[PDB]
Amino acid sequence: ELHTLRYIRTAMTDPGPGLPWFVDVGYVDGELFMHYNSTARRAVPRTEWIAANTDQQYWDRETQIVQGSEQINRENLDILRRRYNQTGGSHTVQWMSGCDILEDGTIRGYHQAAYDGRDFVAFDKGTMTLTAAVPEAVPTKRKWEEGGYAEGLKQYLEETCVEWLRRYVEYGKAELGRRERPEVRVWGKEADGILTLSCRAHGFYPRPIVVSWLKDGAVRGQDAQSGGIVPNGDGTYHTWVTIDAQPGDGDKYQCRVEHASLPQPGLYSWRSGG
Amino acid sequence: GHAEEYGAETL
Amino acid sequence: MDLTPKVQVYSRFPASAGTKNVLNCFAAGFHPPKISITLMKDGVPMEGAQYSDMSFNDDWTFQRLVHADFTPSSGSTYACKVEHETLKEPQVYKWDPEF
Repeated sequence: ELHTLRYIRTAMTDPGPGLPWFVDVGYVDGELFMHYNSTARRAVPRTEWIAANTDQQYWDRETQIVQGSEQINRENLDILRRRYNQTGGSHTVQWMSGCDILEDGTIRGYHQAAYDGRDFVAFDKGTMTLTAAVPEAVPTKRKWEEGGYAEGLKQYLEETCVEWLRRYVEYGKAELGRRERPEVRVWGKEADGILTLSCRAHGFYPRPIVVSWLKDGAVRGQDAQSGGIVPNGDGTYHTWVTIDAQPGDGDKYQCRVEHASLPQPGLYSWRSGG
Repeated sequence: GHAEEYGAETL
Repeated sequence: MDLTPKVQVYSRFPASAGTKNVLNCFAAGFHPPKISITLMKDGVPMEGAQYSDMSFNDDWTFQRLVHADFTPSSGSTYACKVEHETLKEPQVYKWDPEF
């Protein structure tokens, strides 16, 4: 299939009250497996499958690298504040890096930054240069290119990342490949109760889902709204969809749920005769 | 794993 | 520059009064990352709240999940109080018990 490895990091001037200024988190197929913050200063396991499939030297090597990342991004905050001629305020440096193992067999690589939530730089592994998204990123480009990082980064994205991703997918194939059935509730609210109807799929895994409305057994996209996919504390997902109906029309509607955990689409009504 | 070269985060 | 939090309040399981559950408040799409998210029962902060570590999406916008174990009681109003610099005053997002 397709597997993704993602490392996201944020360095912030204002996190704030009792919260770490620097945080790094790792993702395999969208699932959190590692964490680092500037208070603990240690890389830590977040899933059962990564722990007991890795020894102490793995976490020691990860700790050292992210401690290095932390210090660079501390400096980055100072460098960019000065370059932008900013006096105080709330500022952030964000990084996203990793790789994709596409269905085709082909490999995608990413190494990119944002300053104050706007694209700053991105590595173009095709041309072996760092692309400047803004004029303030031109001195960055010149320093980074002179630093000779392209070679090692191309190598990391096309090979080391891919190899690491294969390892992790193998350690967590059972958890990543599991199926969790959602518990579904159809509800309604306002004039006698049938203005806004809601359908909620609680606790599904994996993330892909299709939640739609049927009125007298026919698909209804009209007056429908989705809240998207939202997470639960246990790694499972939640989604809520609404449709605006005429008062007294509650019994006409059904919520259709298409998910991997369901052999056939689930059809649900607001209570029984509501 | 993270790339060993944290220097590639130099801005 | 500066994006408002998008908030959703929901329970782990479809709820019934007297059955153990988990209350969730998820804030997404915001900038700067500093945010105050508080789970409340009848305007009072709930006890066992757990906060997700700072994370962001493909458009660089920040997200946070806040969750707490609870046994919903009938007649009680459950809510999520969100404070962010983009907002003039705290925004209160009421949980729909759906029972």
